[PDB]
Amino acid sequence: CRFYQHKFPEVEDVVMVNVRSIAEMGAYVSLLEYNNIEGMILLSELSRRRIRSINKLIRIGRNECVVVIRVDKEKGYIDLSKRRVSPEEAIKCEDKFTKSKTVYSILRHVAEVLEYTKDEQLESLFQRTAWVFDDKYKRPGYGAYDAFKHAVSDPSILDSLDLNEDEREVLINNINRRLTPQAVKIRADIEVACYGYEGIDAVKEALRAGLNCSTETMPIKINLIAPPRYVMTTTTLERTEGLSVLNQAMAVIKEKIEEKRGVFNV
Amino acid sequence: QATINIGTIGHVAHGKSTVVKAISGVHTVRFKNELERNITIKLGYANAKIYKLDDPSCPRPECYRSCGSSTPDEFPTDIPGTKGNFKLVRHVSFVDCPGHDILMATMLNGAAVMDAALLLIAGNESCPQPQTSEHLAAIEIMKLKHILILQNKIDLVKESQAKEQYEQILAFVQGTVAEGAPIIPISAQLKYNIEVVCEYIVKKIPVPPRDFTSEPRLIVIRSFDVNKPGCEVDDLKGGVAGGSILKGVLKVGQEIEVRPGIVSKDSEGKLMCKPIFSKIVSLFAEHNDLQYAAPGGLIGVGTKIDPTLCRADRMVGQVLGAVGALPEIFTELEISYFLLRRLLGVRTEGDKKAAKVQKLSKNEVLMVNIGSLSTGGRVSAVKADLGKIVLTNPVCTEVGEKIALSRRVEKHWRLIGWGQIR
RNA sequence: AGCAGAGUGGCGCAGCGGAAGCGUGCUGGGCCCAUAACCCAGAGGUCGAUGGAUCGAAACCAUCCUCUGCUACCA
Repeated sequence: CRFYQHKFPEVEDVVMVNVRSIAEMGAYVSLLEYNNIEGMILLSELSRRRIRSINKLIRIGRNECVVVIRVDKEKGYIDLSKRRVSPEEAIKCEDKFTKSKTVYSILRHVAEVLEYTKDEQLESLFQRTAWVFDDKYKRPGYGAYDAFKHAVSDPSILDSLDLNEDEREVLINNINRRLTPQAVKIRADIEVACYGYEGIDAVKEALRAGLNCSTETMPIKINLIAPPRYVMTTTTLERTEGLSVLNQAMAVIKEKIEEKRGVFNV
Repeated sequence: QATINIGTIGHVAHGKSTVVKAISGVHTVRFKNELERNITIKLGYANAKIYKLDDPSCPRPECYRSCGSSTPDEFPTDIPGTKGNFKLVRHVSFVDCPGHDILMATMLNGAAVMDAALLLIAGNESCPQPQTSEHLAAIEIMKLKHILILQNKIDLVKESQAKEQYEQILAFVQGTVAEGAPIIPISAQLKYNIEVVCEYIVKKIPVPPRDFTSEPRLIVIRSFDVNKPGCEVDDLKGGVAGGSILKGVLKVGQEIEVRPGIVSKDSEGKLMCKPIFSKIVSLFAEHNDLQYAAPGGLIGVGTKIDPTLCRADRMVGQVLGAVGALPEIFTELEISYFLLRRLLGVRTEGDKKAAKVQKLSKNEVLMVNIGSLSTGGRVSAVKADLGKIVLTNPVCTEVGEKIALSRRVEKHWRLIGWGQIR
């Protein structure tokens, strides 16, 4: 069924297709960036340079990024072109192609149980759920994946509008399985060069105080990579909440060790 | 623990691992392993237990027989006795010094804390070989004469060649003690006559008088690889010094001071140095726990110093005294000295070169090996029997003892003379 | 041992959320009187193990092992 918010493409929009035949006059191709509607590419507007081979360019069974040059709205002729394509558009379109595939796979679990004897089943599910998720956040550059990703980490998004059954478990499982494990790249940077012998116990007091105002029972990940370097991967959230945990903790270890003898790295 | 330190010094290409494993049973090993471009060029460590079945031969644990594995060309077998437990005679310690000429300053340092030696001669090269003489002379200067020459590589060397070599060495060294030192030819490819070596080292080398009552002094020569394992970091519960003690029974929990010191921040001169103080965590020797560390033995003293001082070999030739030791920490020093009339440690097949070296000139950098310390320093005043030297890093002078003085002849320093501090 | 890569389906390099990806080679065909250049065509097959989501996993994501690259120590 449709993979996109609108059924028909517009004018000058970047899309994706999959080649199913090669024509004399260009390439007649099916879309997989929308419905399986037909769109015709023309030979002239594929490149601005010569062309020796022809199967080392376009061939069957390839996703190809393209621009919709014209569309007949009533007839359903989607004129197409590969002449204006930049690699930056390919990154943006590959993401939207891949994200729609995963979102429609989530909106396939819904159809496994419900009445789907007719092809239009998924279309019924798509219009009513998809649009209110993505339309509210299309202007900021988000897909319906953002709405679902927000629901798993704070559940009020999918309870603000009609909640389905049995969907919720598989929805949670698939969001939490695929978009984790989930991750902190927090590493402490600490340098010490002691003349102390009481440094061994001094470091222990400093290590356990990586995060202030936490319980004595807080689990953390200590790492020793080299003798002066003390890496502490602090409490694992998303690395946008443990910023204060990373920054101010570094001051503790370097200060605690200077009080017991000599100068150290700051 | 240990009772005596026998050193295993010997010039290039005689094989160290075969002989060292036969005497101690503990491999000589160090950084870069790897193995060894030839023979060990690091300061190796090893201890061993010497027992008897009431026989001059020394057993293995399996004391019924011993079948070697030195070569599969033939089977070398020896018989120490038969089994029913063996009586412990003593615990011995070794000091494997560098076998290569460039490493002379290190060989000197390591040597200077031994109580006896084993000159490992190799029959492959020249008969009055440079390094044999170099070693021997240094040994008689430091205060030893408990030497057992060992002909360590005469496996394929014919009996005329090997006979001529022992003769020429013993005839060149006509002014250095060597006539009361035995010369034991051995095999190192079939480990033969090893049993008779065991008889020699208990005969020629008893325990010399050790002063327990006198104040502890530990001379550290080797650092420690502590720490960085797990679990619980960082840096360590600290740092281990491989040192021998030459005076005093160092007891566990005692505080010890490393006396060459660390120099004060923003010094405009050559003074001031401040000793570092560390409490003794543990007194480990062999593989057996101890509460004491008797003198005359090479012991691993774990102390409460932190990883940076032991992360590399940086504690070579440091003097440690318990605690607030009286020994002066000179930065500029008054050497009395004398020179050899030959250049020691160099002499090849053809007169080229080895003769009389010219007199020292002021503002030249020379290695003064004082104690086990190795510092570099420049000569500020040069009279024949009174030179004044200024040293880069301060030297703790335990006693006025001896010194060894070397001059940069070419690529590296070479031994020119000795003397005594005033 | 910290970090990185890989654990062939001809070779060599190993590409990404669709079951050989890229470059190359070998073999055959085409063009040409002929060769080169140029154009086409190939090939038994969980891609180290133990698991989860999945329609499916070298490849989507984990838990383990091994080999190496850089850094580097316990031994």
